Amino acid sequence: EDSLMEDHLELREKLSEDIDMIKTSLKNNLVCSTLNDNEILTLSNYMQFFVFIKQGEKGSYFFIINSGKFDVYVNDKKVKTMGKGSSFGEAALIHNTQRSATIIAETTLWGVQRSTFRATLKQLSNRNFNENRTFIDSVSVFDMLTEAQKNMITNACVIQNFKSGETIVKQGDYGDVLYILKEGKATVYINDEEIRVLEKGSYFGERALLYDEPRSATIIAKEPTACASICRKLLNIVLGNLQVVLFRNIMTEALQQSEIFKQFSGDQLNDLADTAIVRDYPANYNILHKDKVKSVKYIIVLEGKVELFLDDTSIGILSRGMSFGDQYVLNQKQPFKHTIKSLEVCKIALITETCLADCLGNNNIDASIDYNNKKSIIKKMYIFRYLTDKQCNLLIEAFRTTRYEEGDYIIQEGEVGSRFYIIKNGEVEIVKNKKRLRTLGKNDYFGERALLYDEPRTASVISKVNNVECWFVDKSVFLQIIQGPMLAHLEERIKMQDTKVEMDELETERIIGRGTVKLVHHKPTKIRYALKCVSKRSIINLNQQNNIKLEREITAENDHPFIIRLVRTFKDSKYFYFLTELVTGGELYDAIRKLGLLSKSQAQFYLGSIILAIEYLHERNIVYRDLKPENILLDKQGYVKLIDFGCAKKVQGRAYTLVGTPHYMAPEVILGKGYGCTVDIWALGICLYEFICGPLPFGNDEEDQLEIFRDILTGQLTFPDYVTDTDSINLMKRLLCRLPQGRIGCSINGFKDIKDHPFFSNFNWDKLAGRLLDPPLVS
Ligand SMILES: O=C(c1nccs1)N1CC[C@@H](Nc2nccc(-n3cc(C4CC4)nc3-c3ccccc3)n2)C1
Repeated sequence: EDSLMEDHLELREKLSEDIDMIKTSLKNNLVCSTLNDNEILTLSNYMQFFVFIKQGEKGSYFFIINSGKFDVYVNDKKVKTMGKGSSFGEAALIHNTQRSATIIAETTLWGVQRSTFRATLKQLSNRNFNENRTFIDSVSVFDMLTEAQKNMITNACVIQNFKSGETIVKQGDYGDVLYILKEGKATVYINDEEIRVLEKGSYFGERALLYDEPRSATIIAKEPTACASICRKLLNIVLGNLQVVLFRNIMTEALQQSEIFKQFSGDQLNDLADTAIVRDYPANYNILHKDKVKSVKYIIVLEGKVELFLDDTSIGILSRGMSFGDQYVLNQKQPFKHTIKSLEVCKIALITETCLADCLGNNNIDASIDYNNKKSIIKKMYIFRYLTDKQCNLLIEAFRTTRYEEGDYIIQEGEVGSRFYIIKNGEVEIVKNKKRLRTLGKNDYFGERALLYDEPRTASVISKVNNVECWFVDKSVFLQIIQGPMLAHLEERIKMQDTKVEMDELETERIIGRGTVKLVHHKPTKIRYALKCVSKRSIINLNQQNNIKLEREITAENDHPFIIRLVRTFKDSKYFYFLTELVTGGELYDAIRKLGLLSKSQAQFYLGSIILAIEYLHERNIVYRDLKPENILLDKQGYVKLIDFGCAKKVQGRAYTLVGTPHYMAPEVILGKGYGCTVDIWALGICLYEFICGPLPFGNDEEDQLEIFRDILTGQLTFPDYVTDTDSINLMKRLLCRLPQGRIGCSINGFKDIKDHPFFSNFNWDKLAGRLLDPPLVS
């Protein structure tokens, strides 16, 4: 294919003229029409020369015609002549393409292969991101940004290049842009006077991100100069407001270092930060003084420095992010004994009694600590995690205390249990058929199966020591709080995932998909499963050895109600096997077939379901990459399951490989300058459009993969005349924002912006995950 093409090569030193004409062709090209004159040049210099071209076979080469004329016979008969300036095999730069059609020559080509093309974009992109990220770490204003936030604003960087003698900023102008010099040298002028010279790693415009004031200097490139630039406009979309995020981060970091506020939820600490009174004080100023302090119980320093005293005795100096008042937060009726005096102009966060009660959900701090440390534990457990907040709150207040002494059988192997236990204090031994399995301690849990099943306990639980306290809830209370569908779900899920299964215990009933997916019965238990069989030989032959390892890893650790649950894997001489739950509600496509165009409530249900599944994967740094209705089943209750984890990757910085279904692939995948979890939120938009409008919004009626990609890249997004709902159109437009930086869901707040969109105003996210909503369709 390409082997033939290499014969035609010749080493031709590109003159000034040639680095011009190649620049034109690529600038007027689907994939290259948004690359800097720096990247177009780097690509331009990688172009091989060819003396002398294609047929109908697999091809990797993109050509820019130099010298002669080239006839393009489309169906084995002349279609059109092409001459100096023209290009062809555009598709080759995207993906391994079945060629457009044969192209003989009449009477020089510039050339490059896909592998070399994608690799150059990759190396350029990674190099540029890593440089910008290191530079952002040298800008002190961004110090209190989280790692995640720093990576987000790195994407916001725009490269700018400046000819010698070209103004970067003018004194008096109202710029909202910060510049970091990547290469070259600028002169700083103030009132037309030469002050100093900026160099590589220099930066200015910090104030321009925070205030709306005029430039204090004119800065002019002395030699050719490249800058990284952040605009306040883009920073605001990505972060919301820089100063607010910095002060919130300072406060939440401090609360996470406190031995009192440590043990509280991430939501509660964000409430405290967001609700805290923030005040400026002058220098050498008494802020808090002994008896004369009222409702203030805790302070965090945001700026400057204060000195803590107890009567006359200096205890220490608090600077940024340091805090005081644990004993006052614990004992809010005890008198304030300490003094706090500013050592300089400072900014302090004050947390009051009212702020503590409003955020920690109780007048009584020790009740709040007790509530949360019970909540933390069950919230990490599958069976409690997806209960509504009402159901959760009922379960937590149902917990009572009991005590045990060294050697006491808390549970006895063989007995019918009714109780779930959490360890308040002490250590217990778990013993199954006389063999110690493990020791459990403070905050560990046991016995949960008694909630779902009337069965013999499988192990004893024996108190290891005296003075052992457990919280307990009886199943009668759990069974009152829970409702039919969720209980059926848990009873079905836990039984089938914990059954020990051997290959000899399985028989096949029918083939489901075709390697092959079989419907299998476990003979001893009569439980049904799906079994995916992948050919060992087929995997070795497609160098997919590393990829199947990574599929098992991802499929294994998935534990979400709206994602397929793996039971275990098998292997023999010929196959790898996946044993999963059997999903029996058919395909999502069966549902939209029967239903037609979805109403707002049916669309809310299916998109919202998918959003919760995708949010779960992103939280564990997985990008799904193949989101489409085809890849979603329904269970017997009408709730969804994501099934196909072939395209899924753990995210190690930036991904670059082209994977997925062309109609659903995000522009940033196609353009090859790198992508992350964002691509799944683009696909979310393609899915919603299908749901409401009916057809796909891009390349709906196109056979040619290339014309699909063009429509995704440049096509006008329109709606049919029967789609008028402002909130539906707005959510779809924002999801199909081509630039991932300004796409909805893709900023600091993540999926919160999608969940809180007006499209979902009447939509109960708790009731969805809790299986309390009526689905669009059942069975
Ligand atoms: O609705 C039904 C049925 N109704 C009554 C009896 S069976 N089915 C829908 C598809 C089948 N259920 C199912 N459950 C889980 C996974 C799979 N499944 C299907 C596919 C097709 C090939 C793409 N792939 C899987 C699968 C199975 C195991 C691991 C990974 C994926 N199928 C049966």
